Amino acid sequence: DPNQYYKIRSQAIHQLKVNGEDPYPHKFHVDISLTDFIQKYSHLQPGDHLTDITLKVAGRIHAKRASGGKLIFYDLRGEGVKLQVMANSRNYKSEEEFIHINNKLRRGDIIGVQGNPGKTKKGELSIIPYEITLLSPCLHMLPHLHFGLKDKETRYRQRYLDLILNDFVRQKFIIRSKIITYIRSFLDELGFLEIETPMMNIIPGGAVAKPFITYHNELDMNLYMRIAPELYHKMLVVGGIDRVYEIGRQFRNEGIDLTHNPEFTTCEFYMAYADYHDHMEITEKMVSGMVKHITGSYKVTYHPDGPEGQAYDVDFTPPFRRINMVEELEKALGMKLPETNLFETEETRKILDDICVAKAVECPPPRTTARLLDKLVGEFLEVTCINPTFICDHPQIMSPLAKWHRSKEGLTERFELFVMKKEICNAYTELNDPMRQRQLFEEQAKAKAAGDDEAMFIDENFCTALEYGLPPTAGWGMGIDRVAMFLTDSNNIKEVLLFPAMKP
Amino acid sequence: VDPNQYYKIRSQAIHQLKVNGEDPYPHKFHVDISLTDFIQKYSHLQPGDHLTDITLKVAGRIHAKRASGGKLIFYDLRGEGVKLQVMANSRNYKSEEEFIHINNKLRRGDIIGVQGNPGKTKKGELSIIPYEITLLSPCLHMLPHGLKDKETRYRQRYLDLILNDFVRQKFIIRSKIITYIRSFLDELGFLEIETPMMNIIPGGAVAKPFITYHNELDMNLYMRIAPELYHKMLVVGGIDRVYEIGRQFRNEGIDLTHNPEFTTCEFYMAYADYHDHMEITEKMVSGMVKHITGSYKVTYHPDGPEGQAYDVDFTPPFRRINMVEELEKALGMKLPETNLFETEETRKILDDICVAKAVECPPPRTTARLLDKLVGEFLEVTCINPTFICDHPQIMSPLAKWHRSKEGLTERFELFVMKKEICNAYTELNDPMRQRQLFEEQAKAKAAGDDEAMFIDENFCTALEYGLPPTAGWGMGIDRVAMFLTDSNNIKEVLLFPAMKP
Ligand SMILES: NCCCC[C@H](N)C(=O)NS(=O)(=O)OC[C@H]1O[C@@H](n2cnc3c(N)ncnc32)[C@H](O)[C@@H]1O
Ligand SMILES: NCCCC[C@H](N)C(=O)NS(=O)(=O)OC[C@H]1O[C@@H](n2cnc3c(N)ncnc32)[C@H](O)[C@@H]1O
Repeated sequence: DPNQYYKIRSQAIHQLKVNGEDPYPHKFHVDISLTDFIQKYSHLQPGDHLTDITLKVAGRIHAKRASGGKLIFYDLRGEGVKLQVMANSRNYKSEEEFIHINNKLRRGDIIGVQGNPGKTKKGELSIIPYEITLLSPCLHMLPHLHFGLKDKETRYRQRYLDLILNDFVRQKFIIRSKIITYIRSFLDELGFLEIETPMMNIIPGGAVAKPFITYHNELDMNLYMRIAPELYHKMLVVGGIDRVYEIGRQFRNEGIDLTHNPEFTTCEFYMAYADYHDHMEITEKMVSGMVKHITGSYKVTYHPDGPEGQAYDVDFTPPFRRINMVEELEKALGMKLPETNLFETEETRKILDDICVAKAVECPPPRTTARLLDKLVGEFLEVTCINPTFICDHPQIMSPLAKWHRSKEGLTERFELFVMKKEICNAYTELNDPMRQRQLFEEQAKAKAAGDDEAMFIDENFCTALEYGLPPTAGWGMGIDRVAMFLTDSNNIKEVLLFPAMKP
Repeated sequence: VDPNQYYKIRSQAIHQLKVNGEDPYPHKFHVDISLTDFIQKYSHLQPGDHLTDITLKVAGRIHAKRASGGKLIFYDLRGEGVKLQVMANSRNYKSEEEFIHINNKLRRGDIIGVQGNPGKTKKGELSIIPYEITLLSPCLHMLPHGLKDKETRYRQRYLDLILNDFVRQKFIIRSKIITYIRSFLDELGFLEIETPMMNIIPGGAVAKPFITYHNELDMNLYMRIAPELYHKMLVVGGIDRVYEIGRQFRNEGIDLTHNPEFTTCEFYMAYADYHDHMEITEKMVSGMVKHITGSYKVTYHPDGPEGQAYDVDFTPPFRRINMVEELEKALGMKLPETNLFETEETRKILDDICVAKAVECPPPRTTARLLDKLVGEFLEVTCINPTFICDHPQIMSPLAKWHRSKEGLTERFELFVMKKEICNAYTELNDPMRQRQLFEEQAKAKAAGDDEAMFIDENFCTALEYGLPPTAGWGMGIDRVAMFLTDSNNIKEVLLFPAMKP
């Protein structure tokens, strides 16, 4: 049936073209939006019909229900709003044209309506047409009215169908766009300069991740899509721009799940003369201010198991709870780990390997200390973070760009913010010692030769830039898509991306 | 001393500080007041003043170090695009012994923190008289004594930003351009959106794409050449006004107006045509210039600082010209009628004209590419003032709607400012059957050698079959705007890290 509808209607539209009835006209002058139309005329009473007033509106027909031969009702929708078109024969331009236009219209068509405001006897605000014009015909059958567009696959591969039929979808992407606008306002007020840095790199850096590779024909050159803008931003602080930020796309050649898309949006900012303690206060102020400004409360209802699951109230009232990674993991495991100045030994790596096997937490090769630690932290600590929680003082061996902790040997001045069991922020006091930064780069290169696809390349250009003097600096990064996730009560990142990445 | 030996000497000294526990890279320095706020708060003092009442802490980079006998040193402290003098006096320092110790280790380029009192030299220089100077980050290299070489400026942009304050102003202007556009469109009800930068099939422009591969999904992907197709699908979805400031990627050569990655603004407006967008462009571009510059006039130096200067007036209305007629005027010849611009005889006529007028066109010598070369040689070079070039032939606009009076042409315009293309906009083609036919012609051109021809996007065609309302779209090169608002003839001047040959 849907296949035959498409052929029949495609035939009808083609006949209109050759009949000189252009079904795709160039311009239709809209006098008033549907939203402004309702707020301007909702006050009317049943039976009213303002003959004095004539406006032109436009939208998509969601339903067409005829009653007699001289009267048809059209469900006109647009802007997330609805308006009824009460097409009467005696009010139309002519009786012959009234029969002609109604024979041509179908559900799904884009039409323009010129007429008078009115209200039906049943109490529906309506537009009484003098002339209806077909603007763009719909050649397909749209999902039936009883049950419409629930399958996840079609909603994500035809997002325009999702937006036409489900008005909860358009509200999520308004929220997501309100989140980003809030960030810019927050940082612009603080004197940060919004900058743009290359997304194609001779050598990628700024995170531990597998990159996408590409090739430039003219330069006969292999390039990588950026995994993070971190290194370029620190070069800007060397250049004397003490506060920079950038909201931009990152690309990571990794697997898709409920919180990972191969391309995603982050905000990174860098502030001269601040440390990671300063960024804990800024993070609290920004996240809490943003949740309250978007939702309307400092509390967010969160459904980990879908609508028919448990509901958890997440409180974003500062200050957020802080836990030290290694110290709290000793508590969660119920055993003492080697002291932090021993984390580079092989005896320590096999201790953490044994713990992973004993507690069944699982780790694909290479089974590095840093990777085993990350798996243990995810299993025992990150799952307990429902409320916004800072996990602090990461070991140096998992933080190649973070400055060493000023009191705790083996650790760094780093924190991550976790909300509703997922990582939201990553920030630390920046390592500005160029000699120590080279040593950590050369260790990353050995890890890569030892199997880690995510280990960092040696970036000698960046090390040279640090030799010109980077002031004491603290940086910060946040996954915007994950923020939109917990602010729209979405457990699937595909819900907050307009066109998520999909298998063919 | 040699720069290489300077680097070795200073690296050794710094390393000696590290192993002796002297911490040349301290973790945190509490700054009490910014240099800018220090100057406005204390510019009012009089020559000779020295306030014992006030003790603040500032920080910055040493740009100069001139001794005045041994008990007095002057430091030129810079930061935030501003300057402040540090009058290091021996009798005012923490101790005479520490005064000699800190000044002997400090060099030009170092990041330092200064705790002291505000003051003013007898000559009238606002100064801070330090009680204690702290080294925050040493500079291990010799900085240029200026820095005018273009290759070094573009490969070490941090050196450019430290030494040249006209560079820092250009990038402040660029961010003011982007912030202005967002304010302009947000006020008009546009929703800022994000659309995929990795595509199964690239589209929305005529360009050669970058190719990549996703391992887990075992899939070849392309970096986007434009977001146009995704935006129109959102208009089908009922979001009547969308826009996006984002990066585009084009596998082509670098020149004075082309970078392989660049930033554009694209917006799409339901129920508007390209006539509506010409007025929006006038309002936005003129308003943007005046809010940034302060007037509607911008000085333009096509031949560098030592060349002629032209005052470019951005007061609306902008001049409008029709592409084909003005190209016929420049050529001194009549072209075939516009309804013949897709025939092979017309391509052969344009081919002959290109050789006769010595305008080169690398293969394939298609009508669209020969026309593009002719427009670049004869029309686009004469556009100094903001100029609309309108009504492009359909064969150069596979996504633009046909012109309602002139068959063979489209409802399209481009904005040219100071010899550069700035905007591209047209009434969107929303006939799905006609859009498919033009996709099939582009596909044959690709099989005929054009790597820049468009792929057939059946997903987009399917979306057009659900009904795209009459719509007009618009695209602006952000980097190209920053070029003519900073009087830059080289796009590398308005990119923080431009693409360079290795
Ligand atoms: N200078 C301090 C660190 C600054 C940020 C640092 N350069 C960085 O890249 N940190 S990150 O953990 O690798 O990414 C930052 C956030 O992006 C989010 N994100 C990360 N990977 C993905 C993926 N694959 N998909 C979607 N969202 C993601 C996530 O919430 C991170 O907290
Ligand atoms: N729907 C109407 C058309 C919308 C815009 C369309 N998607 C498009 O891509 N137009 S474009 O001509 O191909 O690019 C838009 C602008 O980007 C600028 N630009 C284009 N290519 C480059 C390159 N290589 N480098 C730097 N800047 C560039 C240039 O000013 C263009 O006017």
